[PDB]
Amino acid sequence: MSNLEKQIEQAREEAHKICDTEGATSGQCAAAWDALEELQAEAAHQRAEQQDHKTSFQQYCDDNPDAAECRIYDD
Amino acid sequence: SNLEKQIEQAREEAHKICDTEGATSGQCAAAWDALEELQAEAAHQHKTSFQQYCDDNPDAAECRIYDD
Amino acid sequence: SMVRVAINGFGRIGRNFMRCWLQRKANSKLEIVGINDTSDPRTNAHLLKYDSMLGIFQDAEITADDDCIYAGGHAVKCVSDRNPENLPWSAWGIDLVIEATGVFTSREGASKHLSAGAKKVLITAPGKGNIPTYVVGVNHHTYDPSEDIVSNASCTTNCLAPIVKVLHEAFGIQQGMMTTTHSYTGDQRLLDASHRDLRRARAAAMNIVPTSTGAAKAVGLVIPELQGKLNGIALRVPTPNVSVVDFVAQVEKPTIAEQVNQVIKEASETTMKGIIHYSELELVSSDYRGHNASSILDASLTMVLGGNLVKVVAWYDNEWGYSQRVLDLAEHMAAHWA
Amino acid sequence: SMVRVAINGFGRIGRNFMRCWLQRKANSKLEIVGINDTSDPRTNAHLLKYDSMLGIFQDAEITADDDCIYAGGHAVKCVSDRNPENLPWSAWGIDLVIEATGVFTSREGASKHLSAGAKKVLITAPGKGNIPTYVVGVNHHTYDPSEDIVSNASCTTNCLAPIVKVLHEAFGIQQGMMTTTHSYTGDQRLLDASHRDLRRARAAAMNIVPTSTGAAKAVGLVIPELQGKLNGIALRVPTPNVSVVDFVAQVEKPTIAEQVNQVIKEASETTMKGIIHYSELELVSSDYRGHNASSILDASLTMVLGGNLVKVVAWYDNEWGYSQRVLDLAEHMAAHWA
Amino acid sequence: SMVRVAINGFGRIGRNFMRCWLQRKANSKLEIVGINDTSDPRTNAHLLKYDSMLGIFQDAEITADDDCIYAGGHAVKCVSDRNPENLPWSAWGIDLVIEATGVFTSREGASKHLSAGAKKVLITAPGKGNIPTYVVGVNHHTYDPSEDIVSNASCTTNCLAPIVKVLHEAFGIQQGMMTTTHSYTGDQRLLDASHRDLRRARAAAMNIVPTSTGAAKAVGLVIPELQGKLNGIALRVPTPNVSVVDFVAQVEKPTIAEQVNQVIKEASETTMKGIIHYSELELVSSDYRGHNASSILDASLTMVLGGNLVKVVAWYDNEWGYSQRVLDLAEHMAAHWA
Amino acid sequence: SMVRVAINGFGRIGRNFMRCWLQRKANSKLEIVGINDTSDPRTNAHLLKYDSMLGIFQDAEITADDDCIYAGGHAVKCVSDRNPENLPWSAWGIDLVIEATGVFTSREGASKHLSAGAKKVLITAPGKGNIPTYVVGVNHHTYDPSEDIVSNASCTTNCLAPIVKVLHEAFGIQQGMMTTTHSYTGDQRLLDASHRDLRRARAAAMNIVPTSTGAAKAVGLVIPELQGKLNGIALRVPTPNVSVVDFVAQVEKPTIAEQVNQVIKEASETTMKGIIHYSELELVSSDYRGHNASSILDASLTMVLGGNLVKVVAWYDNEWGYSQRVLDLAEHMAAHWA
Ligand SMILES: NC(=O)c1ccc[n+]([C@@H]2O[C@H](COP(=O)([O-])OP(=O)(O)OC[C@H]3O[C@@H](n4cnc5c(N)ncnc54)[C@H](O)[C@@H]3O)[C@@H](O)[C@H]2O)c1
Ligand SMILES: NC(=O)c1ccc[n+]([C@@H]2O[C@H](COP(=O)([O-])OP(=O)(O)OC[C@H]3O[C@@H](n4cnc5c(N)ncnc54)[C@H](O)[C@@H]3O)[C@@H](O)[C@H]2O)c1
Ligand SMILES: NC(=O)c1ccc[n+]([C@@H]2O[C@H](COP(=O)([O-])OP(=O)(O)OC[C@H]3O[C@@H](n4cnc5c(N)ncnc54)[C@H](O)[C@@H]3O)[C@@H](O)[C@H]2O)c1
Ligand SMILES: NC(=O)c1ccc[n+]([C@@H]2O[C@H](COP(=O)([O-])OP(=O)(O)OC[C@H]3O[C@@H](n4cnc5c(N)ncnc54)[C@H](O)[C@@H]3O)[C@@H](O)[C@H]2O)c1
Repeated sequence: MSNLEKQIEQAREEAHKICDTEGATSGQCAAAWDALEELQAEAAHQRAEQQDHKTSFQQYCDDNPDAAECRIYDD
Repeated sequence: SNLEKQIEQAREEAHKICDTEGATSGQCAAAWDALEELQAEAAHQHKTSFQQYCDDNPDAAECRIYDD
Repeated sequence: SMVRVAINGFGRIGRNFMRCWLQRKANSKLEIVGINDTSDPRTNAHLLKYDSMLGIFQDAEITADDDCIYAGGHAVKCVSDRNPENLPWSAWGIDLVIEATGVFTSREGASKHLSAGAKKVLITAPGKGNIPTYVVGVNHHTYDPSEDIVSNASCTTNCLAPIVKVLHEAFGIQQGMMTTTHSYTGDQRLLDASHRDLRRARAAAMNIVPTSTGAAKAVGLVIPELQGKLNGIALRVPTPNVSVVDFVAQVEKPTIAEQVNQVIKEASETTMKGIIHYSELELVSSDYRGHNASSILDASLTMVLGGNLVKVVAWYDNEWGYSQRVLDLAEHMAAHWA
Repeated sequence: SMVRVAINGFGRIGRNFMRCWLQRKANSKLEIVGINDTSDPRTNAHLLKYDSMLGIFQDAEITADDDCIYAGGHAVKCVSDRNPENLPWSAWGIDLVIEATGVFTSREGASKHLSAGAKKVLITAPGKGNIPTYVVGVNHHTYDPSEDIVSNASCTTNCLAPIVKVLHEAFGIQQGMMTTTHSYTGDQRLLDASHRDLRRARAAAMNIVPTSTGAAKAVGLVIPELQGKLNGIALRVPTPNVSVVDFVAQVEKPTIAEQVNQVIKEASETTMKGIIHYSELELVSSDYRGHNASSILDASLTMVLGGNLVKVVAWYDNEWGYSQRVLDLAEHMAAHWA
Repeated sequence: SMVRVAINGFGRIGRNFMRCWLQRKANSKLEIVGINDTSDPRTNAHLLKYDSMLGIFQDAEITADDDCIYAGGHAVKCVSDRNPENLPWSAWGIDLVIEATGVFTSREGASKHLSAGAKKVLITAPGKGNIPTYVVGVNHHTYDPSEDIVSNASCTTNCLAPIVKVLHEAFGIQQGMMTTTHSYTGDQRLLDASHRDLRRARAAAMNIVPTSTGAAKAVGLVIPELQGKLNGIALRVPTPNVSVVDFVAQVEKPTIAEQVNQVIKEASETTMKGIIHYSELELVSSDYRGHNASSILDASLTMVLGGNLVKVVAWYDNEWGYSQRVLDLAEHMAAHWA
Repeated sequence: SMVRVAINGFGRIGRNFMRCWLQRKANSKLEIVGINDTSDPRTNAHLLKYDSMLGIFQDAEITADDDCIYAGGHAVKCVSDRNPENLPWSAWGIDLVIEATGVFTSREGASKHLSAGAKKVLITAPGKGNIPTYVVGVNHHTYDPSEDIVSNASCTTNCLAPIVKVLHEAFGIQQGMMTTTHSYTGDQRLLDASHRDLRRARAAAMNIVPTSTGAAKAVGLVIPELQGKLNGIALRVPTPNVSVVDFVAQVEKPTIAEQVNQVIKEASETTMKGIIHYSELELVSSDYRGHNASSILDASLTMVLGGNLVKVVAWYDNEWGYSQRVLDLAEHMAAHWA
């Protein structure tokens, strides 16, 4: 998460810059808040999956159920 | 010999009629009844070429039976 | 009038379903008006027309533009959004979503279509969690118009459950074991490659591949008395479509093979017509492409040991027969739409 | 001295058997000195060296001329007569004939080798009629030197009988049903073509093909207490080698899957060592190419219902593992020749 | 006033021909009245109906007894004699024999049908020796009604020769090389087994198998100006039907791919209509199953280097398209019956 | 000294490459210390050991825990990051990355390993843009040690370019067309499914699938004399590994087939030893599994028309032979590290 936390910091800084310039209730502000919130949510997803001793591969499969590596068709 | 000539014909007629008119049709019933009436004489009185071929050539592709 | 249907996931089942409807469109209360899928309309139209398994669609012309697929003039609007929440089911007026992505099989996942504005969702797969599951011919008459999320179960469940219902009502099934020798499906890798399931990781067209399956246990959802009394496994083999289920049951009333076959033959001419088909011919898998039944009993293979140990074998076209049943369930929901 | 062996029929089993012997040539009581086959020595030497399933033979150089195949200087004289009565078995001092044509499986047929001068015949297939049948690890120590025509059963019987013996001694088998999902074999046509068996008539690499089989009934020959209590079928699928047997049995002593697996595991370490291999790995058919065990229990797939209904699943290399048992049985006969 | 026809060899081509004629029967000068084959009629009728490649025959019922197969109430007399001199052609009133066994392609062998009472023989293969060879659309109007044994050439020659004729007349072919990437045929082995061709001996569904072919030299027989100027090879691959020819030629009049394609498209709409189909679609082999053309030019693949080195690629259904040509040639012979 | 190597993308090429190095470990200046891939170490150890195409790895024991794969007790650290910018190349001391994901073949993508800490990147594919491209045995001695990103071209270019080089030096290639009949690969679909390329969308084990290819044009990158003089296409066919190039060239010096073969044979014995193998044996694709050479000329198929139109046919194991050349190039880079 050390890399992801750097993405949260850059995404927080840009969110505050956009929201204070383009307006607290604007489209760019709502979108930039989205980027920060989505990252924060996956920082908590990845954190709760690490305490499950879940590999990064299994975190990938939870985020990408449609991927060729993750499809389980119960024939 | 001459009566199985008839039976052969009656069988062809039953196949042609039942395939064009349907197994449940009266025509198909009449055709088969004509056949059974003629085979009743066979009571008053074999290996196919393919079978004999597999007897002679059990290694041929047409004849192999491997018990898997 | 008619129910507005959208397909989510235009894959093998999605496209088989679409072709099933086009063949039965004359007598139908469903209108397919929308598709969501990972691909663009032109790719979707090409794959709908040119099918390695079904052959070239010839009933109607198929074309496409930036926005729609057209099948014989009648238009189908297309969109590409992975997240069902954003789907324009509102704007499109979607009543029923055919959920065939393979990924939104839980109530949480499937209900996202309802947030986007559809009334009901039909999952072409077993539900995760307590979603009502139906098998047409077995329990589809217990469908309540008040259910907004439904499962049509798996293809193997659709083959096995009608046969089990016949044998259970005729002889009394005490326990039951299943093996489906199954065509490979799109969840297996083409060559040895990363997969969460080490068996599905392996080259599908090179290998016999066992997989665990819930399909036999799920018969107990549509036949409640047999809950916990059935189990089985799957063997994926290198054929691209058509499968066969092998079922061995311990039964209560002693019987013989001739009597088992007669019981299934009579049921297929009466209570299970169109669902079970009875065959005494010595056919192979290719001959069952496009068969509309959920199950084709191969009567030649039936055997009984000791009066009470029964083996039956049944074919099913896992893409096309199942999709016919999806359409059957959708028409039933439409005929009883509340 | 050495027991001198001729192979009649240099096909998949005849050539697998030959390569099995070449690899165990150092410790062996057998000396392969002759081959009879419908083809010439140069063709058969090419096929012996270049095998689509086993790869290129690496151990010894393989050469041929008009009369002999040479496998590392070791010379194997060759002849090509479809009538075994005409074979030079007396002149070549043949003790043991490996009957691998698939054609002379009755006493009358196999005895033509005895008329030609051989002392004993080992049929690589079930016998027709009353021919003593052996599965190594099950009943091969019952072999009597005075039996001059014997059968090594089929590949499916060799996989199933060891498991059946273990399960019967531990739990008491009352009845049992089998399905083998089997690689296609050379008795099936490549494309739809003439055949006396309407299912073997069909294109083998495009189809799941059911066939009847005596392989489960044959287990009652090597385990006589189970005679009449076993039956089953075969399903040929588009793989060229390696098969898998699915066995469902009613047992007398109540049990669970963990106990069934533990019993077969213990046997694999003791009374069935080298015959049964117990695996808890999630493998697929290609991984069992060249495996020497007659049966590889896929422990992950074991299931039990209600204590008494038991399903086990076992892999086998129907070409190579079986030929290893043919080699084993012939070595046993050499050690008990009189 | 219809020509009475017997089929010798009811194999892939024999039965594809039969099903071609059954569909075109309403407009035909031919009545198929007889079949000779290794198989009995009940085997032959089963395989005529149930075809892994063509699917189940739908247009009419097909049954058999000991003596005939019946297709929609039309009886076809059957016999099983492997020596054509013994065949009842005089008794059955046979005019034309379709020689599709693959073993009577010499004049001497084909002529055995004449002494049994047939009037003419059409060999569904290249002839061995001095047999007039025809490709419909290339040279079939040079047919002489006084010829009693003719060859329809091979499937590859029927695909290549129409394109070669169009290219030659447009640009002047000086030399040309060919490779047909070709579905496997019944002449190959399912698993490694003896064969006069050491490559065709090898497992056909597991290998790319190079074989030689006279099919490019055979183009010189039907375009005499190009005799000696064409050669090539085959690569047999693991598909059961549909093939593709790749032709690289040195031409005399410099051009570009767009003009090569235009020339062939114009001919496919005029002088080669029904023979050559011009395709700009991005399809695969499955999509050309059942196509009636001898050659389907895949126009996206055409390329030209330095003006004079031209590559073209054409599909053909080697069973069905070729059988359509056999029937065309037979109808032509029937229209010029002297 | 030893060059520390990490593999990015543990797929077909990455795992073949790993097994190539493990067998050459005693005579190598490379040390494989790291792997990045989608899956975890346990999954990747399983797939490295159990390979449907290569069989079970025999040489060294393979195990894994949560952090590492162990091969012969040698530990290989594993990570799973889709973004190469984040990989621990500096911490792990990586000198060379094998770029085998198929996703980072442009300078923008591959340079992410450089900013992550690696010193050089070797792309196991054509490099996009101005990335220097090498074929070992053709131009790898033009490698400049100051290059930070290099490409090993494609498998087909590695087959074609050595033969092109030998033919060009002896006879003078003016122009040439290529068709590769090629095993399917992971970029195709198991069953008809969405794909940017509408032909690779189609079920790979069912179809012959034409695709355009850069491989013949790319020969001009490593033989600049011939830039713009070569073109060609691919046909993907239902085999999982091993391919064959069919090359038709216009040459300046007239020649005959025996002389073409002698020239290639002579090069295979001298300057091209281990790159080109010359075969007069009648083999099929399965026989070339695991062959170390980039190109195996099939001499029986060589033909020449009119003296100046030459056809040669060459086999290649597209997974293993290619990975041997990746290893070869990495070894060359390590021998000239700067
Ligand atoms: N194929 C069968 O035999 C069969 C039979 C019965 C049931 N099923 C079930 O039906 C479901 C689909 O199976 P299939 O064989 O059609 O698989 P498939 O992979 O061919 O089809 C899945 C389709 O959905 C698309 N998709 C994936 N994620 C998506 C998303 N987030 N949004 C929109 N589209 C998305 C894919 O691109 C693909 O087009 C599976 O649950 C399967 O178990 C399959
Ligand atoms: N393939 C398997 O998995 C397998 C396993 C166990 C047992 N078997 C049994 O072993 C026997 C051989 O099967 P296979 O797969 O090796 O078949 P195959 O067709 O590959 O081999 C048979 C060989 O015998 C030759 N042959 C046929 N008739 C002959 C004659 N009259 N004289 C001399 N040679 C003759 C054939 O040319 C061929 O070389 C069969 O009975 C089969 O049921 C096969
Ligand atoms: N399959 C193709 O793509 C194709 C295309 C064009 C031409 N051909 C040619 O057609 C001919 C038949 O090929 P096919 O693919 O139909 O092969 P096939 O093996 O499917 O058919 C041959 C039929 O003839 C029978 N037969 C063999 N010997 C016989 C005899 N002595 N008497 C009577 N019947 C006998 C066989 O049992 C079989 O039914 C060959 O000459 C072949 O080269 C084949
Ligand atoms: N297979 C061949 O015959 C062959 C021959 C020569 C070159 N190539 C080339 O080699 C490359 C790999 O081909 P392949 O057949 O091994 O494909 P593959 O799909 O088998 O291998 C790709 C591997 O990389 C992993 N991967 C994907 N994205 C990743 C990411 N962002 N980070 C880390 N790992 C990732 C995958 O999960 C997979 O394990 C391709 O460029 C291909 O063009 C292939």
